[PDB]
Amino acid sequence: LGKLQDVVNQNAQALNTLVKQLSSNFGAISSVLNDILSRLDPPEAEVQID
Amino acid sequence: VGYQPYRVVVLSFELLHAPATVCGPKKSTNLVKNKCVNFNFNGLTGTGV
Repeated sequence: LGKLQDVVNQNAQALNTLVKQLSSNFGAISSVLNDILSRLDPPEAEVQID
Repeated sequence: VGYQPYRVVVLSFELLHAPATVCGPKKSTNLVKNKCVNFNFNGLTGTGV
């Protein structure tokens, strides 16, 4: 069945890519927000978190 | 007692934006399971059962 499978596969792939999007830096120096907070003080790390 | 060769060593410490690469081992705590507990197992500070 194709009409019943695409509506599930597309949703699963979109959720998987939502998971993938947090693995990117978006032009910052780290992906997880905790690393920049632990390694840099919040006054200078406002640009990266923004 | 004032002119013999003494062995003098210096043990300095490094403080930068790095995890504890080398330091005294922390005392092993107690293990809890099936409770919502935070842990740091060498790669992440995650909270969960």
